[PDB]
Amino acid sequence: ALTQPASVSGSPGQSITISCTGTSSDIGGYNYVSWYQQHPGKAPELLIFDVSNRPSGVSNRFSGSKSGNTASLTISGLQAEDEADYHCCSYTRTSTVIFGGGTKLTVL
Amino acid sequence: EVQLVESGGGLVQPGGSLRLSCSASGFHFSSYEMNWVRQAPGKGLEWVSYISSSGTYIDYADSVKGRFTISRDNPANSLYLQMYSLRAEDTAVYYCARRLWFGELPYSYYYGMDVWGQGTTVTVSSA
Amino acid sequence: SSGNWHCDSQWLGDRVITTSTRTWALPTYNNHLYKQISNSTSGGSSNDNAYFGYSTPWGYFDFNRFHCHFSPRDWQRLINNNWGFRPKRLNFKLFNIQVKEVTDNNGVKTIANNLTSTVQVFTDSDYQLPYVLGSAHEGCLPPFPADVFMIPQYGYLTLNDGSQAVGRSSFYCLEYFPSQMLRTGNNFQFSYEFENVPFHSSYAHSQSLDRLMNPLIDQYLYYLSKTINGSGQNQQTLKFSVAGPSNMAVQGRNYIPGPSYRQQRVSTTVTQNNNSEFAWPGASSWALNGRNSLMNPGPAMASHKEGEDRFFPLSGSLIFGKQGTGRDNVDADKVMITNEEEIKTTNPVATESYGQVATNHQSAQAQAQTGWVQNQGILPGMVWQDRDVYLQGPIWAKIPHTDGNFHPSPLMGGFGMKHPPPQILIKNTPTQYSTGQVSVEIEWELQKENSKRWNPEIQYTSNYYKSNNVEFAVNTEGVYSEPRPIGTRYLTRNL
Amino acid sequence: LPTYNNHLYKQISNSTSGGSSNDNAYFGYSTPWGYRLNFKLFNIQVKEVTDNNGVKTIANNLTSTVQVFTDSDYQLPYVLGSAHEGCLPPFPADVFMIPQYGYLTLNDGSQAVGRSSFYCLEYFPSQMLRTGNNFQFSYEFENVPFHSGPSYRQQRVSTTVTQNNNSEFAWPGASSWALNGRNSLMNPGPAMAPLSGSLIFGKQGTGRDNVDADKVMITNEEEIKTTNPVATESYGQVATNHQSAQAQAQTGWVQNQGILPGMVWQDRDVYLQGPIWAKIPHTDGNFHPSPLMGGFGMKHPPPQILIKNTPVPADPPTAFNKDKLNSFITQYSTGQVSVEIEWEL
Amino acid sequence: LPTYNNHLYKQISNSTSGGSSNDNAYFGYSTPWGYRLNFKLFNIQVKEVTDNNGVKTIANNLTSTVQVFTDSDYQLPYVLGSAHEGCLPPFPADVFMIPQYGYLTLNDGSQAVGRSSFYCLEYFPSQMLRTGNNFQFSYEFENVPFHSGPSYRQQRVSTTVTQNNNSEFAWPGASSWALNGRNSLMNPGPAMAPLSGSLIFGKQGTGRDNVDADKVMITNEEEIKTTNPVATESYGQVATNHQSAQAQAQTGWVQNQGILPGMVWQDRDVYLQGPIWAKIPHTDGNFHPSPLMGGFGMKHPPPQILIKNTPVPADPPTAFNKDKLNSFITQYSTGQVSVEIEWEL
Amino acid sequence: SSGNWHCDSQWLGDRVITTSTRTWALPTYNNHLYKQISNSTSGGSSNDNAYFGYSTPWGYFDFNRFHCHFSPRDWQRLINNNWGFRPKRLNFKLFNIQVKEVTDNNGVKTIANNLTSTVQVFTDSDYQLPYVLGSAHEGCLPPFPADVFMIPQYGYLTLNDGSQAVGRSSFYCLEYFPSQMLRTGNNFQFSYEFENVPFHSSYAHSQSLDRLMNPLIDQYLYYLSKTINGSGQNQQTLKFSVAGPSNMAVQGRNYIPGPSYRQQRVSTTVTQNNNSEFAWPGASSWALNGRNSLMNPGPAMASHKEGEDRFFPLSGSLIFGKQGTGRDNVDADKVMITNEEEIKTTNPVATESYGQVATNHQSAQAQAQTGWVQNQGILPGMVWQDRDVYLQGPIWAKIPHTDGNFHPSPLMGGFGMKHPPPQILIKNTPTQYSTGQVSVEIEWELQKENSKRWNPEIQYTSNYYKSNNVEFAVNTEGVYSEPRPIGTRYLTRNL
Repeated sequence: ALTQPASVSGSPGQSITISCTGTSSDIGGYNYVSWYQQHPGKAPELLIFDVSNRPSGVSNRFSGSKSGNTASLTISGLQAEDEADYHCCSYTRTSTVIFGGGTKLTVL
Repeated sequence: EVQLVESGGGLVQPGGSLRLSCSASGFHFSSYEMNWVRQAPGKGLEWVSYISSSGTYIDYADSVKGRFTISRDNPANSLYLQMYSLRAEDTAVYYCARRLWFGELPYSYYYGMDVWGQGTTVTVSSA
Repeated sequence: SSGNWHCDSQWLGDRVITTSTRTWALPTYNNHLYKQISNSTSGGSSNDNAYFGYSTPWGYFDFNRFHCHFSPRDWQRLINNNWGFRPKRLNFKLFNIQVKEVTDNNGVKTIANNLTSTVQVFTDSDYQLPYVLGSAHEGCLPPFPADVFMIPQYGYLTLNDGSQAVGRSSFYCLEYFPSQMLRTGNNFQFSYEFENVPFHSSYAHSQSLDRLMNPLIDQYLYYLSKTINGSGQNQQTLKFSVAGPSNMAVQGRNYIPGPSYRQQRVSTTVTQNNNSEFAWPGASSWALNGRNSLMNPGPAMASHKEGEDRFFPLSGSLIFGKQGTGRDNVDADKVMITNEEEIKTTNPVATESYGQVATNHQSAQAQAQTGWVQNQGILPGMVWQDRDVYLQGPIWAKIPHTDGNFHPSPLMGGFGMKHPPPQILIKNTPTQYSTGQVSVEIEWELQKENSKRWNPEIQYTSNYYKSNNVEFAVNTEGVYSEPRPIGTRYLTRNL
Repeated sequence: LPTYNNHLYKQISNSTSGGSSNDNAYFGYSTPWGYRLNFKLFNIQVKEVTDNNGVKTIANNLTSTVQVFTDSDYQLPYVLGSAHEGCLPPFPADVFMIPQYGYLTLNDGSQAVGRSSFYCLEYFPSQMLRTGNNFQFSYEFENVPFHSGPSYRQQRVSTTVTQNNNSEFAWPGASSWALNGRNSLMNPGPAMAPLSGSLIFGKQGTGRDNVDADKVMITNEEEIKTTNPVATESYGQVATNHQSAQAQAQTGWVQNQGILPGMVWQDRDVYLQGPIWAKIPHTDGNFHPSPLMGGFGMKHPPPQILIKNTPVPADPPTAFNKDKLNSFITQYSTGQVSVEIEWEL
Repeated sequence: LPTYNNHLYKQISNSTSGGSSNDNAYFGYSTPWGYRLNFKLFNIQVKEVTDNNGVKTIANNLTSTVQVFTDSDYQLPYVLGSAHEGCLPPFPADVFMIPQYGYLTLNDGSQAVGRSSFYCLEYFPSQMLRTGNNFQFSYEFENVPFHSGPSYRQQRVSTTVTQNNNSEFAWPGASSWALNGRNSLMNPGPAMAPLSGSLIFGKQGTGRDNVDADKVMITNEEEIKTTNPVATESYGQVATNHQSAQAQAQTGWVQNQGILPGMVWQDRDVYLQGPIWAKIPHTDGNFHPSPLMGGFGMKHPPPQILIKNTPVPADPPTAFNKDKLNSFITQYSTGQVSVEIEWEL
Repeated sequence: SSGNWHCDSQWLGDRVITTSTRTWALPTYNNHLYKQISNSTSGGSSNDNAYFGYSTPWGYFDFNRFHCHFSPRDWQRLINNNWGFRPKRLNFKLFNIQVKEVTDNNGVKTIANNLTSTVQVFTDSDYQLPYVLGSAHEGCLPPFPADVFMIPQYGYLTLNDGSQAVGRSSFYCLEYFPSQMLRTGNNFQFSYEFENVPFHSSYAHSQSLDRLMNPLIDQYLYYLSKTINGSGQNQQTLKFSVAGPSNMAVQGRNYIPGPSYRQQRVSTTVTQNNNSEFAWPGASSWALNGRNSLMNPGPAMASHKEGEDRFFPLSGSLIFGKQGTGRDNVDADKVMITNEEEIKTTNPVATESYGQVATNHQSAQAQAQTGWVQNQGILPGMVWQDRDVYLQGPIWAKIPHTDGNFHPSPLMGGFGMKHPPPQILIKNTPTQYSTGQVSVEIEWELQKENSKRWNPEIQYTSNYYKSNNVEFAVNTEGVYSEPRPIGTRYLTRNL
């Protein structure tokens, strides 16, 4: 699957970045990734689709990047709302999707 | 006003069977794919299966593969996941989700899942 | 058969000529009587709700809504290709008037033709009646021509003290106007000319007011930047910097966005809203002579900020309803809520402040106090977009005769006028009803797209969806339903 | 007139320039183009630069060309109204550089929205000029009124530093209007007899950053103080309730006022370093279109004039290659610029 | 001319017929309208029907109207080339029923792609006829050939049953053409000397279903066989390989052969039971437009003529209700219908 | 100056005027020579790839692709509001010619104006040379006007047996044709009139070929429903039934779908494809004079059945490629695959059989036997649609001059012409190169949209979601790009 950290923390006001690393079939070769925030007991909400593309409902502060063989979500201007568990999703070579362990964001 | 709400089922015995159903309201259901993903209580999301709008392509991630089926009734706007030979390895909140679509002509694909179901809890336990 | 059926619209150059013809039926209202109506008959349990008026036997026609004159395909041709439009000429026909007599024998009833009976129709070109077409009332000609509709009963209101009348209150007998009488062989028509109005903009700016600047070049104006040299005591200073594209907020500008009168914010996700009841307490209103009035839809403003769909102004936007939607306390899903997202370039956001000002003078001991501006009237050098018309919306209103006004363009959209299309009043000449045909025509002058934009636009497009039934079409039972509100602003211009 | 961006149009955004904050965020494109009434452009001299080894040898270029077009339908973004640098110099003998063209379109964050546009100025017709060719046009202004109340309050700032409060109130106390989630400073603001209230020109030699107060020329409008409210003053008082036996008469301050019937006001004053005209945005409604930095407003202002040095391709390889050509002869050009602006008193 | 669908446009589909086969699935609508060349419609009558208890009462209604238009722009869908019942009858004294108009559109299964179209016939201008009004128009025919080889093999079935196979081969044995994956029986097919390729008419009074051979008239196209191929015989033979010292020659049968330069053929023979004209589907290209069911294929065939009873409501209520009026006086109309066609010999 | 800069489009009634001005740079090819070229130099390891011919020093101009003449916007404008288009006039101007001469001493070259050099440029209007424009080769003017391009090198191929020539081969000398010679004060203009061509069909049929019927009525025609009564011996019988809305498979239809040549089926999910190298062996291919050659793209056929988008016909598509795509063995998502599915109503699917036919004659001892029809050419009564034209595709191709042809429209789509726009050859005069300007103009005639359709159309639109770059626009580095292939079939007509 896609390996991403167990947790990340940041102080309010400053931009932080989560990464998820995958094999050349998952990410390195194909440009499929996408990012989801989730709150406990709520259905996930999409943030970023494709690499950098973003849906209309989602806020400004969320962006995305692919440095190759890796994918990263950059959150800007942390608030109290931004606390959630961020997930990494990328359709594979065989067109079957895979996720990663989820990463909790703790705003101090 | 886009609403995915699934009834599904609760506690069930190992080795038994279960039928999860979903209800798509507010959006055209026949165009989109649909996904079943599951979140085990302490662990992250895992994608069980997906079904195409026409039903031509139905693919299963191989954990389940062979033990579940997936069906969708377009006039009834309802997705179905029926499962047999349940294990404890399957206990999760199951989500009814659909993938991104933008209403264009064929050969256009978008990667990500636009709208999500609020979930149904499935407990497969012997005791 | 004194007239024929005319419906289709033709597009010629910078003009659109659309025609709709409808089949109508008129009942007998108030038992051929005038009846004074007050609230005390309905109970009028509040003073904001008090009224005094007269329910009259007369009927009237209202074509004031757009989808009367445009098919959802011909609304597309308009909005995709055109920057502006506005009405020029009107033509109104009333023909094939057929009066029937309803015979009641025991419980069953037979109905027959009554030949000598006449129908009276008079239209007011001196505007001596109260003009009720401007409140976007129900009873307009149906959107789908194959439906047959029932003419609404005429009525009006006038002054009151509480629910009782006053010495200045009025009474109008429409009988005292001259009218025409028509038997089964008579038709009625008259032609109209709209007064000069501005083109209704149907485009979205390709720039925002605050970004008009050139990204490559410093301004030659300077702004105050550092008022302190750092941390310490008696550190005051005055430092000045150039306005430049690295810092674009502080630059000087020639124009500033439209006016605002704030609204409360309501979320589509019910769990986020407060548990209290703010529908009436929360709403922003305006008090006239002890009677409050909900501010609806209100001044033209954006509906929500960027990346925040789930919110809508409580009383800031027009709300329609889907076919089959009941009258009272329907679910949120049933109603369709329009949003102003296009005008967010030059117009302030409804749920947000206009801005800030300073409330004091600073000195050695007195910090700068700023406070929020909730409502801001017109200042010199404001620019604002009016509200967008919808396929379902009102076309014109009548500008209340007064000493003064500012920008008479009405708040629910469309074109303000001092002499709108005149009201058209009708009755059964005194168990009798009458049917007929009505073909209304309007002519629209167009403003074509001159834009040099390189990349493709944003168009109103039907999705490639495959569903149970086609959109903007009848379902199995024969019900014709409109699934969405369609705004006029898609193409872009520079600001 | 240098040669900008290697003859490329390049997307520029907030992220490209470092992305400091949301308020200052932008998205746009940059161009190789640079930018009664009368205008003439002549004496075209096209000068190729050649660097052989380490020294620069500047020669004429005879065949090479220059392009110009006026935008008389106002189809491109109008940048001439923002008080940018690069205006003709006040001293008639100076040789001025032509500033680059680029524009801002719709942006969300540093990203581009669906309605964000892109303009290729190559997609305009334009007049090509060799060394002996010239260009001119005559513009006729629309009729505006001769050059010679409501208030939105400004903070009061003093030139004596001791008087000002010892805190950083440059942006915290600044008047600003909020438009779609971004605070724009209120500058200079509605004309009143002020932290952001008055136009500030920098003196000759005064730099880009953090210059002292004696190095900038601060205009004042106090000449209007007979018809207008002061910039930092409350417009008045209003009654905040009803009197009665136990209810006193109660007043509160008007920190901002709009128009009323019965008001009169005078505008901000033109200056000799200041702007002449500005464009009135295209909008369904506006009030008192006269621009807020001073001068005359117009709905068809003096058109922009756009000019570039047409690229001269460098030697290419002998075997066909489908890519565009990236290698070009270093080049520039110059000449004369004459303009005639009539005035009526 | 009865009143169809109670003055309603109604979506119809495959599941609304009960459906259950994919090759049979369809989606579309049904309309309240019914449907040199000269034409006149005159002496109209409006017959209103009341029922007191159970006795019906036919009453003259002189005041009522009837609607008609013709579609000369071919803007509406065109069903007239499909051999439908409801034409002017063979026997000149017969009185006939005006058939219903409705049109199929695109589907996938019983649902509708976003490309499906919905036409509202109320949206043309139409001429409304009372009892004294007449309606008349002419139509000129475009240049068409005076009415007087490739093969796609048909399966052979015998009218002597002991000659036929002892199995159900009606559908499994037939030549079909799949279009978008829906198997379509090939009928009548290309003109040939025929399990699914022969026009078959019913004898007077014949039932709808499971009728036997004696009840229907099975035509045969043997007359055109001189210059055409046998429907039950392979077009010919070909070589399947190369002979050698080690390889005997081999052959194979030609079940179907497209056009080749220099083919001559006869078209299908037309009957007084069969159709006259068809509409060529507007397309980039076609070959030999002559309709496989015979007659004159045209780009602008004779217009469609659409007609309905103008709805007159029953007594509306006494206070206004925005709902449309669903209660209508029972009614149906009749009159005189005269078609006149000039012919060339 | 010898010419001005004109780029824009004018929209007048049914006419479109497309004005493009590009700037070219032409080097010297073949060191001023003619050269034999053959397979054996490059290694010629295939009999299908064996060629013989000559590469000439000249260049040529090619505008034969659409993105030259139409901005992405004006393409969108054309597709949404029109039912067809076609070229009328052609106007071409060559001006501002320059010739640079190269001198390189050791490391660094110095390029200086040579004023007296001449440029040889002529147009062949009698089509005496080999005409390579209809082959969809590279070297056409760049889509984006600011980009400068390298004029292609001309060359041609004559007959061969393997690498070796034959006596009926030809050698054409581009020096033999009279050619105007241009210096830096000269400009070359000619005009051209397009021959009669059919309007390109740019609409998707609303109804399919088999649903032309009326759903409400039976046909008077009869079909064979039952060949046996039940289970057992001697059940032979003949039963018949009306063809009706119950069973629509069998109704007699005037028209039948067009030709087919079956293509192999490839899935864009690589794990549904067979684990073998079937790319060359599997694909359809036509043979000529012993040389095999692929069938590409082939007859115009729908790409896939309705609802199956991961399949594309192996060789039967127009596969463009994204900006930056490599030359060789690029991954499947580096390329763009067009689909013709809009025609699927009239035309068979490319990966499916056109139908079946009956092989034998049934008897008591034989079952009726049928077989798959793989390739079915024209039969009388067929209707079909041609292949679509894309913003990135060819415009025209030259109809080979031959005894005869059927449906001259070219199989890669566009407008076939017996006298297409002529070739324009150019060269430097015999280390030096030229640079100059080109302004080409075409006048296009339009077919206006007539539809009465009630519910709104599918339009082309730019999708509404935030993205890093605006589509059909430069990136940050300056590289223009075209995100996807835009066909023209959007509006709809009846069949």
